[PDB]
Amino acid sequence: ELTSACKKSLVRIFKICDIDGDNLLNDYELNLFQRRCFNTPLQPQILDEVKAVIQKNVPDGIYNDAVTLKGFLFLHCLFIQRGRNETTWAVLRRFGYNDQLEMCQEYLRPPLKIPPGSSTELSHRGQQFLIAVFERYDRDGDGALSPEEHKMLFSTCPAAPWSYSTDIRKSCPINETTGWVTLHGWLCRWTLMTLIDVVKTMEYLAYLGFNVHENDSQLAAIHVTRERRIDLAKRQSSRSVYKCHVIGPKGSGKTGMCRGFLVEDMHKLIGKEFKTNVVNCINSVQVYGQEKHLILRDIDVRHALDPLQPQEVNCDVACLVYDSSNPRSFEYVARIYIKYYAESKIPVMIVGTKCDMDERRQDYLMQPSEFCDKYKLLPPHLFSLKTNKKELYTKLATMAAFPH
Ligand SMILES: Nc1nc2c(ncn2[C@@H]2O[C@H](COP(=O)(O)OP(=O)(O)O)[C@@H](O)[C@H]2O)c(=O)[nH]1
Ligand SMILES: N[C@@H](CCO)C(=O)O
Ligand SMILES: [Mg+2]
Ligand SMILES: [Mg+2]
Ligand code: NA
Repeated sequence: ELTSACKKSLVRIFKICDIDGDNLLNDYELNLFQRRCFNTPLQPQILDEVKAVIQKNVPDGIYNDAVTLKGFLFLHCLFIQRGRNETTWAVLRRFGYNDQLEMCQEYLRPPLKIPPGSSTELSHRGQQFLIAVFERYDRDGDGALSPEEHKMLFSTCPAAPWSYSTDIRKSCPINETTGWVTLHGWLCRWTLMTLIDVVKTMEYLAYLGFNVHENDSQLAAIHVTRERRIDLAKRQSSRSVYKCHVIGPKGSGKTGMCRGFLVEDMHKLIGKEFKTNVVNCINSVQVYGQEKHLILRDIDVRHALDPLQPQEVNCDVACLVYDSSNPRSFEYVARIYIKYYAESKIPVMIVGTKCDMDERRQDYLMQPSEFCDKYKLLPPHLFSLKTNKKELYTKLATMAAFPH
């Protein structure tokens, strides 16, 4: 008595409207999403009639003066078999369904003219939404999303935007004990996606129901930033998300360097092997007060003469890495710099890893010390995972946020 494709569309709407995450449609949200769908307040008497019909026709359809899912599914079923499908359709089309009961294309991905070089970030409304969503599906209240709670959150989506086991836990700040995604790591992962894939982050906000909750296009969730000259506008379009590429020889200890951004104690990453290749790592640092998100993409270099794609070169700040305890290491950094970054406008910081080990001579012509002196570069930064200091990451973010 109710089509299967309609049940799937009604089971999503219920979850989106379940703002308390108690599997019930309480009095408040029902009246709220009545204005969202019909731009009129829900009359107090009609709600009683609804809750009277549901309770008498459906077993446990009304729980604690609130509508359950089976009560919600029955009501719209009752609407259709009484010649009132336009009431259900108004709800269905508000949550972005067409006549084929599938998500509308213009509803999922609205047109966004994004200038070349301009970055895309989460607006305040976008962050406020994603925080609210995090709270709803964090049932245990540990301030983290378990793999169970994560799947339940993206049960209203055709699929998760990322894996849980091989992505969000291995690329974002997680809880040390439970090993689960905290609110911070949750916001970090969305920040990453928003920057590198806008049409995807908006697509998923629609499934989650940002367009219904915020009562606006998901364009209101997206903030387009751009580094400009001195402007006297009222809207501060200052960036807050910077992408940092980490280049250098293989085994120079930069893969573990990126992963150390996420953990408090980086010392455990020494003997640990990385059985899952992660492209980008993201975390938040403080740069002169303002919160700043930095992305660390590690790019290994096999052969010295092997070319680098412009997608690998172009970034906000290049972190050239050499193994300080290796004589044959620095040679790669020299080549990469002179070829791609010497005549560039991208800030670049040379980092010598494994400074806990004995700093050796370099079999190159120039040593890292005077190599920077020749090209007016800041002196090489000695990095170690045993030191456990986040000073390097904050400088990387600082170099991206400021000249030169
Ligand atoms: N002593 C020391 N060894 C390190 C450090 N970082 C990485 N390593 C070593 O580097 C090896 C892993 O290399 P990896 O980071 O995967 O190479 P990469 O992907 O080119 O950066 C491990 O066996 C560690 O012993 C460090 O800060 N200190
Ligand atoms: N569809 C609900 C309101 C929105 O959840 C009703 O009319 O009962
Ligand atoms: Mg939890
Ligand atoms: Mg590597
Ligand atoms: Na609710």
